[PDB]
Amino acid sequence: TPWSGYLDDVSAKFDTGVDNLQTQVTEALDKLAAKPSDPALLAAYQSKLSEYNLYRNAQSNTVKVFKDIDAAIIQNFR
Amino acid sequence: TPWSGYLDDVSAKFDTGVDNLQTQVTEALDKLAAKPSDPALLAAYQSKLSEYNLYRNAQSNTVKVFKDIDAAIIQNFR
Amino acid sequence: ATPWSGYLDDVSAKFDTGVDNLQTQVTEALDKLAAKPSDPALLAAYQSKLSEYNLYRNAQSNTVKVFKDIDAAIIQNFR
Amino acid sequence: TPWSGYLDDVSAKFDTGVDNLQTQVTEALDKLAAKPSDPALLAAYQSKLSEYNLYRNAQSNTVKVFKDIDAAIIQNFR
Amino acid sequence: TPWSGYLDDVSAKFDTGVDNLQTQVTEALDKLAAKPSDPALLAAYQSKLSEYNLYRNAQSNTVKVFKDIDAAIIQNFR
Amino acid sequence: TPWSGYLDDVSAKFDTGVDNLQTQVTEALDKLAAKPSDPALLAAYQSKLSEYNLYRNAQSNTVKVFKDIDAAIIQNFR
Amino acid sequence: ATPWSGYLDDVSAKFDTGVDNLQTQVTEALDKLAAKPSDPALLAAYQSKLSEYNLYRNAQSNTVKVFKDIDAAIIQNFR
Amino acid sequence: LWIVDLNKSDLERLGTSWSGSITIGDKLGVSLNQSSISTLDGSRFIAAVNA
Amino acid sequence: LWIVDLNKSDLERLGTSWSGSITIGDKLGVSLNQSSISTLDGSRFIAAVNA
Amino acid sequence: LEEKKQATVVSRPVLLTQENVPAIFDNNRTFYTKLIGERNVALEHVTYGTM
Repeated sequence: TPWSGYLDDVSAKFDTGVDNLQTQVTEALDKLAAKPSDPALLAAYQSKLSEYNLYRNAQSNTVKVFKDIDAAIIQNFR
Repeated sequence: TPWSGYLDDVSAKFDTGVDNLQTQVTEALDKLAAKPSDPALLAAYQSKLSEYNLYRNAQSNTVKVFKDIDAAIIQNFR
Repeated sequence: ATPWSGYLDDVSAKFDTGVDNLQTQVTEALDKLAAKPSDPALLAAYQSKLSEYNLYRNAQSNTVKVFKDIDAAIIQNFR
Repeated sequence: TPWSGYLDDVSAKFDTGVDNLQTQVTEALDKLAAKPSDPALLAAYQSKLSEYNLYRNAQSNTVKVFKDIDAAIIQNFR
Repeated sequence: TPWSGYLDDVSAKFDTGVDNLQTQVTEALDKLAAKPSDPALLAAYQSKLSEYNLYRNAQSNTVKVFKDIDAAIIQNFR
Repeated sequence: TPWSGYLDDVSAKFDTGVDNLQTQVTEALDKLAAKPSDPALLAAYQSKLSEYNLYRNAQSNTVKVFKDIDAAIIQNFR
Repeated sequence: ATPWSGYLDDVSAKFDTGVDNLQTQVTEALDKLAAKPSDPALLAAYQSKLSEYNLYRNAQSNTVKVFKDIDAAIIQNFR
Repeated sequence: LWIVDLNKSDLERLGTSWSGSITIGDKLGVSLNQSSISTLDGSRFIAAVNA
Repeated sequence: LWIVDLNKSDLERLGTSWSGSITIGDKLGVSLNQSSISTLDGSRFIAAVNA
Repeated sequence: LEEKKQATVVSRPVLLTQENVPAIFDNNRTFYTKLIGERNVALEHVTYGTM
């Protein structure tokens, strides 16, 4: 029912793309915090935190580019 | 009120994860200082100081990484 | 007597009244850390507080500018 | 239901590569502990511990190098 | 409250592996010291103290090796 | 064939330049994972992965420079 | 009146007034030790003093840089 | 103006799920109901229960 | 012009909160008013007193 | 593996209107389900809506 724009669609595609990563990173961080030195927990966490960093970067840069493609057209109506 | 941010809530995880290490280290050192030549005590202190070192490293590295994830997004509003 | 506040002032104030206490927490942290710089318990806390402060100020400024440019673009069409 | 990225795949390749080493090390230590003074046990553990150390290093360095590539490609969208 | 890390879990594995040596040596010492120059006592004492030395060395070296494996993995978080 | 632009042609020149690296780099990994402690394997993988790194960075930077030339010309049609 | 000092000046000086006398204690111990280099009680003192001085000067310079960046990011948005 | 809301619900789940894989003599890998075989070395099957 | 402001207030807080845990056989864990996993040495309670 | 499923959903909207007067009714609601392993606190939900 609520209104969602084109940029919301573009953004949402990533969220529904990375199905579970948001929960995986949280639980992997709690499992690490319980034993801050265990080679398997460190090796798991390094992966999940890296995947998260890349996900948030690609999402925000894409939305920025589309915003500029639109503003460049609206300017010509004048 | 104890206002805490996201980074604060991250950092606090490790403090609650290492339930007692902070006190344990201090006590182990307190007793070892009285009798430096007891190996049963040296062996204890080596382990506690190792645990402490690894805990403080992991904590400050994780906080640093989330700072960069946030700053990158903020930059794109313009 | 009391300040006239516009709209941008309201936007900035939302952040100022959002971080209830950080403004002073940062200063207290600094005071004690500077008193005893070699304590990792002090250091580990100050790092967090300072980072939160940086992000807060940055977001506040970037937001204000965007609203400024929307208003400017609308006003231009009056002519 | 799991979810895995590309760095996840790269990492898991090493785990599925070394079939059993993670159990082998734990059992070699397990028996050594019962008789620390035996040469055959010491000689076996010396090998396994080394294989394990090199395994974990090569894993983490590869995952970093890939993360550094992706982070440099995404930068060029904006 | 009696929190223990993974390095602790490893050290204690030796301490609970050599069931009694810590008391056995303490007894043999006092026996020998009470009536030195007894070949029966000297022969036993030599063995106990000799292997106690190996036990302590093996334990401390194992812990240091693990510590540096973890520190190396943590360094790649950044 | 599908429609391909000038930037696509430029991009593809690299891929078709490095005929086989795209897969050599994967086979090298599959082998090295089998015995992570073989220096003959490590010495090869280091090279392949360095080559891959330089390839992808040159690719992206070139694409961006041509995007900014075209955008600068298109701006003046008005 | 007193030489003009800004915010960064008043931040840097906080550390100096935090470590009340360290600046002297370091040179004192250094001279005592240089008087008799082979004395363990002097060596064990100077190790501690010099470590403290290093940590202090380092954390000072990093904090001043962070507070420069926070300002420059805001000033840029005026235009 | 009277506004009224009423809601009732019943939920029940019971039984077990079986899955797993076993290495047989360095001869064959066999697996049941794994959607992409994790191919654990040695053997153990797992039965997961909820009620 | 006269402006007057008067204020009075009275506050009291008093009592305790309890929580804790026990491990038996190392095979069954029991915990009391804990929103978190427990380290299973057990026999560990806290009484927080305010007055 | 063999599996079977059956589902059934009945909905009634009711609206009062005068003659010749246009009217609208609009509603939406969310239904949640408790995921397994409640220590692993999570929910799933869906929204149904009709106009």
